[PDB]
Amino acid sequence: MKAYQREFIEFALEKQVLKFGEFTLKSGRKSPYFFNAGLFNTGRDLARLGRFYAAALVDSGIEFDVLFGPAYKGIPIATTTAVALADHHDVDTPYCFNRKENLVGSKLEGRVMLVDDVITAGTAIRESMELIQANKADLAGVLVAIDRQEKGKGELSAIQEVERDFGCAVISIVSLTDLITYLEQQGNNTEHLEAVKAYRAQYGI
Amino acid sequence: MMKAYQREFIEFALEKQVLKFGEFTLKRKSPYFFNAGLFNTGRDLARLGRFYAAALVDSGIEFDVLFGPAYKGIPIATTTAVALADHHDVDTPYCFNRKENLVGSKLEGRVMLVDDVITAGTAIRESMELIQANKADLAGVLVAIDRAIQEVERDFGCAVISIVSLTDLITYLEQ
Ligand SMILES: [Cl-]
Repeated sequence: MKAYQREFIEFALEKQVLKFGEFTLKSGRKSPYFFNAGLFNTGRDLARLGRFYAAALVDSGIEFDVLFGPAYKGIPIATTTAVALADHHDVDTPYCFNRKENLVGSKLEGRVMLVDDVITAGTAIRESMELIQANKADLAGVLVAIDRQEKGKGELSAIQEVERDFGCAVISIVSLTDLITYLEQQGNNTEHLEAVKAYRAQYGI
Repeated sequence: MMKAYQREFIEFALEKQVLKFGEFTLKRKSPYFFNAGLFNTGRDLARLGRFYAAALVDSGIEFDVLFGPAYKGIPIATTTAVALADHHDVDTPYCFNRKENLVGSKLEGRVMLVDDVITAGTAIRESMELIQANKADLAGVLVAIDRAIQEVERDFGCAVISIVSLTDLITYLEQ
């Protein structure tokens, strides 16, 4: 995986946004991990998050003319991503978000990149799509923080349903698979820990 | 004289024509106009948080949570928190409301609100009532510009501050 994906995971772990262990999901299943981007709730958590969404966006190479964040959760995420693009990528993108009710910022025109936290059932995307549709712009992509890569009600994932229903690509910072790589790519900790302690014991303090 | 950040903010806000001086009518009259909703690019937003952050640091007001009223306060609070963290090493909990309820960090201690103009009365007062109803205190409200304020200041017991003043705007346009 690339550097930003590794640094995202570590950051999510540091902030307790990502956690491993036993977890009962409010949506049936028992899961081995918990992920809740809502815990990125301070100014430095947001700065970093804008920068990780921005990195993921530039990595995809998808061209977009406006970054749209749906009310309400998409608003801060679009905001910090837009900021990360101006200051760290020298990309000055128009940005837009809606009021529930009607548009703040730029016009919804051309290729629209929707940014949000997660794709649960595709709800926020459906209302937004009706705004894009209405404005005769098209949905070029949706960017979320994590792609869980698991079957839903049927056989397609929640992301795959969004792709089918709206015709856009879904972009994620990271995926279940990255979480496995990350875990599989760890330097046998207790092995090195003991050797480091042993080396210390003989040369320490 | 006005500080560097104050001069730079006026210059910024005038270029984008988001800030205007003249004679305007609100739904009552005003000598200035400012609608942060007119900023339309990420670079605008970037510069915006930095000016709010500079104002907030300069004010020396202590606060535990940065709050943004729906809807315009939300991107303002977000980018202001990003700037605080990035440029001033101040990592502040943030929160905002759904006009619809709260999103972000738990609302506790002293809460500083940020928004574009104070004639954003109804949105700010409600946010303010909502903060209080949640047992947190009000540190103050920071707007981009002012001289309305009197009212909020009387019945909520907190200060209303701004990045710049009407005087600074008029002085700027003289120089
Ligand atoms: Cl608003």
